[PDB]
Amino acid sequence: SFRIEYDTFGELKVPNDKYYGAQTVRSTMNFKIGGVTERMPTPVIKAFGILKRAAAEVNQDYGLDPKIANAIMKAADEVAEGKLNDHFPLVVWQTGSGTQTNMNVNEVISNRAIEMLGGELGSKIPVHPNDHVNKSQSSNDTFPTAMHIAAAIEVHEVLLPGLQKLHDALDAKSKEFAQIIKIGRTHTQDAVPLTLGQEFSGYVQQVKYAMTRIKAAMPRIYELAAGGTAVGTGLNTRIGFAEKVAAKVAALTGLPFVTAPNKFEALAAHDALVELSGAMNTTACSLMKIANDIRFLGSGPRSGLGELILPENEPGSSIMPGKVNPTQCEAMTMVAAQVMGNHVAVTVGGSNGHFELNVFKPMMIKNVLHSARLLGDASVSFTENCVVGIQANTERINKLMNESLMLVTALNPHIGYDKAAKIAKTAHKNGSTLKETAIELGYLTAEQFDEWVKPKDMLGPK
Repeated sequence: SFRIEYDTFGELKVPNDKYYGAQTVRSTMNFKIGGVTERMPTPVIKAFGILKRAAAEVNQDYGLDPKIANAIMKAADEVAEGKLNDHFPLVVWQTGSGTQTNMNVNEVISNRAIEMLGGELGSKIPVHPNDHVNKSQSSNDTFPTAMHIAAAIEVHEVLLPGLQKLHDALDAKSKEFAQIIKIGRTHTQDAVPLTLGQEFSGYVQQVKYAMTRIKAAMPRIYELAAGGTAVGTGLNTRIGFAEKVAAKVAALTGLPFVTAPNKFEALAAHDALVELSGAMNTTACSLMKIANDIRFLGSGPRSGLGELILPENEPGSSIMPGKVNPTQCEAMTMVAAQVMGNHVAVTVGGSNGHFELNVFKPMMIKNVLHSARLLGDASVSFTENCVVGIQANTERINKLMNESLMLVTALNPHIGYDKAAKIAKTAHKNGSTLKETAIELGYLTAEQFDEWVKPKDMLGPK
């Protein structure tokens, strides 16, 4: 149930049902770090299929046999569509250039193309992993290209649409809560009123600005290293390959990829990934604040803040009515913490390039893709399983507005500062309301209190 292949170090058993070859088996033997959960992220694998599909078509310009190119293109399409994920067993913790994964991409695409052509698996005929599938490319400029394709597609498909959905649901709730006045909190102390809508509109703005920040990190991610070859000069590739492969990847993906203007900058560093991680890191801070607020605003039922009633998506206890754990807030704030740690990992790698090549590439793109997927998915989950079903506990909020000591300043132009203060002090001492106290002190009538103390008039400048 295995075939025998060879590398210059010896013979290796390759399972008959696997499209990878000797280079990949050897790689598995030498990089056993962390297990299966540490396998190279699927979006990197798919991005490699896109790049190899692109290169094969372009290389027809540079002597690649059209019949061989087309089988390569078809096989690379299968990789890009996620039909061959089981033929990539290598972990992130390999070489820092991601060379093993490039070799394994080349082998899988070679062997599947060979199969399509009716050839023998493991024979390198008629499709050679290096000479055909890796034609005009280098170990050093392929993985970086795969990283950026992967990141851009993830931001485009997962991260940004997730945040947009969250934005829209937060905005919708903002409008729904536009007339519900509650007591502000500063330093967590009671403070002057604001609407739930105003408070939520802050969250909306943060998510809005988060999307702008992420978008602003994308132009440098669209720059591709393909064509720099070994050290940046483009030695051993062809004139035109850099520009054509970028345009081809752009046509296949519909994203505006271009070749990096400076290939030395593109190979020796991944500052673009650091900046993209940076924008996600800010996004995590916004989302930590939005989810934690909502967590606390939904606390109760009676020893908390109790402003919000959160959807209950999973069974509680009938003898515990009103008690609902803010589960999605917890998922979201945990993601937020992860992103911040991922950002430090990304940063340490990005800072440690040496001369012509940064060799921390797999760990950098892992952490960027991890953060982008978590943020996107959590946004969608948080939206659908919490935000959209949020209701205001208007009964409890109205009660707490009436029990507040904050509104007492509304009395000042009518009874003066000292009578207003004495009302607040006495209410504070007796555990009664401003109105009850103000009446008992004979300072005003109930009818006067209602006319003079209007929360709706305490929501803006004059």
